[PDB]
Amino acid sequence: TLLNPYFGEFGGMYVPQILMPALNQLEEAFVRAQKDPEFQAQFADLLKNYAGRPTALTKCQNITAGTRTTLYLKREDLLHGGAHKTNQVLGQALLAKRMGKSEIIAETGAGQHGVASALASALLGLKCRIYMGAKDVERQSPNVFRMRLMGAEVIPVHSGSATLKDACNEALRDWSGSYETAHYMLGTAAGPHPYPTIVREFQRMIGEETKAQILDKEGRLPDAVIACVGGGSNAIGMFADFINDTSVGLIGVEPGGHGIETGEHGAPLKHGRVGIYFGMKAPMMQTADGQIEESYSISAGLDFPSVGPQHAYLNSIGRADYVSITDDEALEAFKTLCRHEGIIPALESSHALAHALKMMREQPEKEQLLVVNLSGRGDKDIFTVHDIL
Amino acid sequence: TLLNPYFGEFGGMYVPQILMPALNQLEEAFVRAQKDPEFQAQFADLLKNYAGRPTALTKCQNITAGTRTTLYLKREDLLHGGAHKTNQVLGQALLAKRMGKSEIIAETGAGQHGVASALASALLGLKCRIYMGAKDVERQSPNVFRMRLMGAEVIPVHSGSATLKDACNEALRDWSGSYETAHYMLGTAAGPHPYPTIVREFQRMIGEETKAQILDKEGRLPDAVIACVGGGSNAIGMFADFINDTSVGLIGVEPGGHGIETGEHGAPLKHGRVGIYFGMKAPMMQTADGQIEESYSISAGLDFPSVGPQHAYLNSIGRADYVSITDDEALEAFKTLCRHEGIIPALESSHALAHALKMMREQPEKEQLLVVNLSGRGDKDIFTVHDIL
Amino acid sequence: MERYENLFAQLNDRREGAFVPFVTLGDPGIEQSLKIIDTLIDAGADALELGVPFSDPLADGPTIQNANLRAFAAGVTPAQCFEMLALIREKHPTIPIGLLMYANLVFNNGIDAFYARCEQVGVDSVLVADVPVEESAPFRQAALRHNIAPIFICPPNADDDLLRQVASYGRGYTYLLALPLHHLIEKLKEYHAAPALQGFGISSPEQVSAAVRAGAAGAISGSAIVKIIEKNLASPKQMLAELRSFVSAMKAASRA
Amino acid sequence: MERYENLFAQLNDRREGAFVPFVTLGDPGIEQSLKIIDTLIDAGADALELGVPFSDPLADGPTIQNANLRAFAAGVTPAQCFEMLALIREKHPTIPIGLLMYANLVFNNGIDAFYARCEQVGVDSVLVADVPVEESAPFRQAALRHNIAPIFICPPNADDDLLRQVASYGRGYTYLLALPLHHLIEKLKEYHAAPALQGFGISSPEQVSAAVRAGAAGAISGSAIVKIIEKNLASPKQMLAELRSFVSAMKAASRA
Ligand SMILES: *Cc1c(COP(=O)(O)O)cnc(C)c1O
Ligand SMILES: *Cc1c(COP(=O)(O)O)cnc(C)c1O
Ligand SMILES: [Cs+]
Ligand SMILES: [Cs+]
Ligand SMILES: [Cs+]
Ligand SMILES: [Cs+]
Repeated sequence: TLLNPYFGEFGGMYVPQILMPALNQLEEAFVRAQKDPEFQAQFADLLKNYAGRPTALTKCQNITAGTRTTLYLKREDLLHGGAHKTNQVLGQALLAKRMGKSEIIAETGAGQHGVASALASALLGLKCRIYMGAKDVERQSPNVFRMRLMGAEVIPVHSGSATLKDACNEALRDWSGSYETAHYMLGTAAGPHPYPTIVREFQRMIGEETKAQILDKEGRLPDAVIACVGGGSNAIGMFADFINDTSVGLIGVEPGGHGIETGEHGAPLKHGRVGIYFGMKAPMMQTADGQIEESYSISAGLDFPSVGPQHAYLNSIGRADYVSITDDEALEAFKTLCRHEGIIPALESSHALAHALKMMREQPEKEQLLVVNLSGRGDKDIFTVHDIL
Repeated sequence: TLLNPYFGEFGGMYVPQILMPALNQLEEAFVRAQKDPEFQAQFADLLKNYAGRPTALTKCQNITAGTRTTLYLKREDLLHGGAHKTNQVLGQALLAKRMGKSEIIAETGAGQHGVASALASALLGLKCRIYMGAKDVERQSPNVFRMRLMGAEVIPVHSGSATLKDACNEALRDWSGSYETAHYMLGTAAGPHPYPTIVREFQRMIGEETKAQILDKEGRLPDAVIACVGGGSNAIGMFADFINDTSVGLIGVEPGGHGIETGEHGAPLKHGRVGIYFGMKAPMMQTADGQIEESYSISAGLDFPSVGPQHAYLNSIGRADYVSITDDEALEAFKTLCRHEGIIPALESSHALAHALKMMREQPEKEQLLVVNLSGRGDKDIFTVHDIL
Repeated sequence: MERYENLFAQLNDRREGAFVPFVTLGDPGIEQSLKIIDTLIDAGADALELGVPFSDPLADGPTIQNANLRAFAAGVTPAQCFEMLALIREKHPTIPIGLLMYANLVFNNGIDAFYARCEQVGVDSVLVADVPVEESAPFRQAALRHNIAPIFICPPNADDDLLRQVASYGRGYTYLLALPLHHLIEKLKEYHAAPALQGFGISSPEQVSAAVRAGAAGAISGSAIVKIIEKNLASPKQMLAELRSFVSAMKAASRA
Repeated sequence: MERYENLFAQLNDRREGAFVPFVTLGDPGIEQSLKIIDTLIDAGADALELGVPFSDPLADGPTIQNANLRAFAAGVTPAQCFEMLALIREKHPTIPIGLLMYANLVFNNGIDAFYARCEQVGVDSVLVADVPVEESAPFRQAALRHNIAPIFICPPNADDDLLRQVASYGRGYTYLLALPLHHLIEKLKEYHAAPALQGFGISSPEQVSAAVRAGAAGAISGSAIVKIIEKNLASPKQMLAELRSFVSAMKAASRA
């Protein structure tokens, strides 16, 4: 391998022997790609011209009133696609193109990844099949249509629990055979190496911008940068360029669900033990005899039963801290952003925000510079917050 | 009056005598405002930092294949709010603030304006009441919630046909009495002066950017800039800075509806005669004895039965040409943008695009530089295109 | 134009202030309306203010707005309104008839052709509810040429430059609607405005003697008459019998 | 480890190639499974390859995937699997038993403690379906220390550096799955790999004599046995009677 598959003890390539030439060619190609000026500029031009980067950094005006907290939001909700999924998916279809591949395989639960693979493949003339679990397909009718529309082929999984877990496997089986024509487009900084390092280098510009934008605006590095942790790309996208700025904290929010004490939650990194699944050694949600179980969260795009290897590792050397937020703490931060700043945040990112609101309400005279990663808009969620409310 | 209420013969202040001091104070304030550096910079900072401006200018890659047409899209669909309504609404709430006003009155049909007044008022701490027609409120359940959420008071009109027409009147009656505390936030470049000149100066940056962006990219002014014409702000926003570049065409698309020959259409400027309504003298949809009728279009946000005074006037001195697009011509351009470039455009803006697709299909060897104003994203429309399809 | 000047002369010489009912032509039916106006008149109405049905009344409140809808549903058109106005004039030569209007219905057939058919059926004045004094001229010359008084609303927020303009441009009467009540009447008589008739909240006789005493030449009861018709929707004897007794009560309250 | 080496010796000295059935432990019930394995054995099975139920089989196809679900619904656990393996070993001392596994179930109680209980109930080899030769070492040392053969899959896309590694690290047999069929068998015997057993598409006797003739030491029938059990879901006499006749047909096809 050209690069290290391990972030401390976490990570690896724990895949069937047959997939290994695919992963090793993808590593070799990504190392070339990151070294080629041509690749960087084409990638940049799509981000800038098709997607809308730099995204904005908003200073919150009215949510921190009569506290000493300064909130900024990184506005990945104003990205083409209204969810940060767009910056890695462009960069990986460019890579498939640079590898001579003609198809894209992908899997989904909520829809946002499937839709973001479909919108990148339409844009670059690649054939695209999305694997989605029947439970998920039924629930995610608005996103199925949006995918079909853009020309993506949707195959309905409904084996195992018919969830993302199951969708993730079938897509790899397909990759075993298709791997020299097709490319599997993995949703997050998780799974077999090198998808942990690729999905970070293609979300890394979030950090790069938040930094120069806070430097332009405030003149000093932020104190903590909060971010939720579905499987880790948005979070590791924000953290990446701040990791060597020891003065800057990095808090990652995890789905507390109905409550840590209730089990229906998606908090593997702090309350679930290490295991081997989806080609990596990293913390996960499993029974006492190794059978992996489904996690849970109000945010569909936050319930996935493990976490990125490098997130599991930054927790171990104490460089980042991971905390939790329950469903009702997410709802309240949702209504508060709407009614106060006039931004409808995605329920996923409300978890990162609820945590920064708690930090300022609990210690009101602490002067502290915060930056939340607003990582998707909430249009998708106005029906669900309206089934609760 | 400090400014001219007339664009040739079109326009005026044809309002009850009681509203006139309100309009004359609003003119005096807007003239001050546009002259004050402080106002410009605060306005700019919101556009840049809260909304995401400049928006992108995308060179289309795959829709003009094997033709000599070059399509660019101005990406007002990547604006906070995913619809150009946002740049005038910020600028007019800043004006209310600069006038010492504390409330915002507004009216709506489809939702997009009501939502955009609510998100600006939440952001600036103004009380906000939206008047919306019951027919419209029932149909527009997803937008009602999004407004309520952000703290806007919604009053359901259901008198007259219970449409925008009716909503527009009740909101003014309220303004007659509230006008020294409240400010009426009129949806488009239409109605009594000065709302035609204000709503253009606050959408004018669309033109200003499209120009410098095409100059940066292509090195020469566009050949025609297409744009739909619901009531005229998006269109007049694009046209404004090109109007004195006689070489540049300006085509505005109007709702052909089910067909010009079928009456259920919203094409007042080319197939409906002049009249006096909503405080202006401009073309409109009325019966043979002056009773104004409802127009029609697949796009809710394109059916309004008149047009801006200055659009009626640029048609008369032959400076701009206005054309039509039927509902099925809008649908086909919708599916084509999705499946080809991977952008879900709003049904409103698909009318502007269908027209530029027709222009290139009809004369394939003509080399011509086009710019369509993509003016809203289509998330709102994926259920309606899915009731048809 | 003239019949107003005859009315105010007569009332002055007998210590009387005018009382004027408003009602919508065609409400709740054509037949109905003509009986309702002949009852208002014989009950004591000194002049009439009629409304023509129009789509959105930017200058009118909810009662008149659905009153227009009741006349629309009756199958009243512009044409049936001029036919009605002509027979009202045929049974009643002396009474002033004025019209509330909206500028699209005047403009729709040419401003001059509308003032032409007004003069030809006997209309004395026209108030066009949404044409402010500074958008007046085409409507104002055209009324004068066919000797129809242009009525203007003088509003509560009336600056002095307005007060000069209204007094210079209206005829018939000034429609009255900061500034002390009495102070407006004073300034208008100074500026030589036509008879200021108070129209704001005239619904109980106490206010008619109030308006008369203040120097207003009389009072226009807008919504009240319409409401009695609404209450009595399909109560026809009570519809007219209440109307009769109301107009004569209002009228009684102005002869001092 | 050893029992394999005894099997391949015996078969060689009597001109025979091994035939090995796969089946999932606990399918479609515990009781059922033990009767099914005693029938495979007496029908002619030279060795057994068993599957343990795991959640998502990243290395297995749909048949085995819902075969695992049938055993899950039976209320089979890890604990009931080791209990089953011990009694299978009690009635049958000589036959090799190997296990298909996924790395989370090995790792879950410590890699060494899993190889410890394997050795203690009589398991001869373990193939862990998703641990590639380059993530082998903890699993490989641990198997060797409790004298359990680590089985590796040698795949179609096998580069030469792999072929060296697999031959150096597996024991028991090589699981066979660009490169001419015969050419792989040659290179493995050159590199001194353990007996290459063909597992790709063995379902009709013609292929068993094909594999045997090619130099493969025998063949593993994966999905076929499972499918006969699926077809015969609740057809119990036909379930076993078809299984009996299939294994003996397959087996017959290897003694030349
Ligand atoms: C898909 C989703 C995520 C969850 O995963 P990450 O890997 O953390 O990025 C986060 N935010 C939004 C808004 C999403 O749609
Ligand atoms: C509200 C709407 C319009 C219609 O009116 P304009 O005045 O032309 O701007 C246009 N585009 C979109 C996408 C809208 O939502
Ligand atoms: Cs941007
Ligand atoms: Cs998680
Ligand atoms: Cs931007
Ligand atoms: Cs229109």
